[PDB]
This record gives sequence, structure tokens and C-alpha cells, in this order.
Amino acid sequence: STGSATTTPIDSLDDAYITPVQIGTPAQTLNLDFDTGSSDLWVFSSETTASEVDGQTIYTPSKSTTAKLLSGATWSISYGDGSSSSGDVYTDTVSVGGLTVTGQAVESAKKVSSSFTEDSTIDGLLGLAFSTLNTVSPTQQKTFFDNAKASLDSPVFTADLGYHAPGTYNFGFIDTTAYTGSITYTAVSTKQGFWEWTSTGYAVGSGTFKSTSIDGIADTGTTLLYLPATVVSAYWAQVSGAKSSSSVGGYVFPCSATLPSFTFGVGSARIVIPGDYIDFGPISTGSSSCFGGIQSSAGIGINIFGDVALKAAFVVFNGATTPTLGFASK
Ligand SMILES: CC(=O)Nc1cccc(CN)c1
Repeated sequence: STGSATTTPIDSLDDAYITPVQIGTPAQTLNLDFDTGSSDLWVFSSETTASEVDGQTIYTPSKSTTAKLLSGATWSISYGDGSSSSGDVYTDTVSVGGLTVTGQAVESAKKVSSSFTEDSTIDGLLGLAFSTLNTVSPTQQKTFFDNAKASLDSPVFTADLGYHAPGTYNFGFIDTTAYTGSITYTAVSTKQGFWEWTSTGYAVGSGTFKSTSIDGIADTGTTLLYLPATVVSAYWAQVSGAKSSSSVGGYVFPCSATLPSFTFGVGSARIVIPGDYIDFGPISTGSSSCFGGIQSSAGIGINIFGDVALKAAFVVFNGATTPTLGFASK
């Protein structure tokens, strides 16, 4: 089997992407944030504290004839931005782009933090990291991909995120029309539960390529590109007036700037992120100070190839017995 679904930016900045997901019988369609940096499929629901729901579409398990309470199971998760959610668990039928999994753990939120409430466009998350990170207790649950894998034509999914435009998540096949040139595959460590790999270096604008190993994760659920402070300083040094602002929480630059591209290495291959992808717009409405799309990972503990990087590529998440990642230009 295969599946194919369109993923759409939630706003004009590509702050996140939402993908429609069918849950239950009859189908309830929710728009979920597909997140290769986590491993829980959780949703706003009829159980979510009422004051914490503001415009999201909710899953109502009592209206699904295939929903079953997973007795005794609970979940609780915290994310890198300080947000969090928790609740109980149902199993139900879940379909993405025509690919159906029966008995999928659907984690129903009883509580969500303010940032989730405040974002009316995201109805929940669909985790696509390794199932070892799943938070359900006392019995850990599998991701949608892990559950689907054995049925897929090939044990893979692909992310093809758009810049200020829709893109595609495919399951079970590689669309050879969706990229240019070849796909370069690189080793993955699953030791931390992530799609963790090592980039071979970087270049800023038209500058020379610096060969250096940068370990990081391919994370569709993170907006920006988080890299070592040395790399990030080298980038922003090429933008007149750019500086790190502790009050804003990262590098900012004059909105009048033209940003240089940023290249990252995948083996001997190179992925070029155009400068415009690195502009996240005014820091507050009407400001002439703009927020940068490349930021330091120093406070985080891990480098993160978030949407800024991934959207510049066609990315293969190869879930074969020894997983790997593939990157192509597009
Ligand atoms: C408030 C909100 O939507 N946070 C979120 C979503 C998806 C992933 C992560 C972690 N990178 C955080």
C-alpha cells in the first residue's frame, strides 16, 4: 500500500505545516502537524478542558464506532518550545492520504498548554520519530508509520515541504518526479529516538564550503534551523546590521536586508537554502527588525534541521531495518 497527502503552511511565514488526517468511523478529519521530532499522535478532543479549546477541530471518540478506550493508558509530553499536553488514549482507525491503519493509538488531550490553545490551525500532532520516544504509559505505543510499515510497498516516507506553498507527505514510495538529480543517503543513529544524522559541512552565500561534521536531527515539527553558535555567527556576519538580541531571543536583522543563501552538506552532495527562506518577518507587527531563520542551538543540546532546511530538499525517511535519510535538491 501507499499514501499521499498534501501538507499546507499554517500562515504566511511557514511557521508549521498541517496535513489532513481521517480518524474514526465515520471519518473525523483533523489537521495535524506531522512531526519527525516526536512519536505521539495526539489530538484536541471532546475531553479537552473547554477553556483550552479555541477554534480547533476536535476528535469525539464517542461518535466513532471503531474507537476503543485503551484502558489505563495515559500520556504526557513536553516540547522544545516549552509547550505541553496530556490525556488518555483510544485506539481507532487512522488514514493519511488513502493509507489506513487500524488500531492506531490516538492520544486524546485532556489538557494542552497555552500555545496550543492559541493556535487555532493545529488540531494535534502526528509523530514520525522512532516509537521508543512514545510517551504512553504503562504500555508504550507505536507511531502511525511503524504501524503502517509492514503494509507499505517500501518502508519509507518522504517529506516535500513547500516554501510559502503546499507540499506533500508520501508513505510507501519515492516519487521520482518530485526532485532533481539524485538522492544522497546518509547514516542515521536512532540512539536518541530521532532521525539523527551528520551533515558534512556548510557554506554561507557564495563562500567556500567548510568541511566539518555537524550532528543533528531532521525535524519537520521545528520551524527553524538550529546550528552551532560558530556556524550561526559566520552566517549572520554576512548580513549588515544583524545581531543577536537576548530580548527578542535570537538573531534579528534589518528587514531591508537581502539575505545570503546557506548550504549544508549531505555526504558529497549539497543542499542550498535560498536566502528568502531564512526571513521570518518583523519581530512584532510594523517593526523593521526581522527574525532570522537560522539560530544557535547552544541553549538546546542538539542541532536541529527544521523546516527552514528541510523545505529546501526532498527528504526520504527510510525506515528499513537499518534506517537512513536521503536528501535531494528539487
Ligand atoms: C504550540 C505548538 O504547536 N508547538 C509545537 C508543535 C509541534 C512541534 C513542537 C516541537 N518542535 C512544538
